[PDB]
Amino acid sequence: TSSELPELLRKRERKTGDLPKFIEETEKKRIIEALEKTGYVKSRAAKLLGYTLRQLDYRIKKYGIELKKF
Repeated sequence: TSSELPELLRKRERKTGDLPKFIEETEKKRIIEALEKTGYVKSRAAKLLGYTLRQLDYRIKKYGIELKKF
């Protein structure tokens, strides 16, 4: 390669493409967000997000999210 340019402009980003990390990140962030906004409440966080106690709970255990509630 005789040429030695950075090719910054020639470089084409690849926005298209779905990954699991994004899902687990957007999902966990949503659950934790709703909970914190609800005051660390699964019931509220669930009804707020749009999931049932079963779904929410499954996400909390899978994402190992924390919450202050007795």
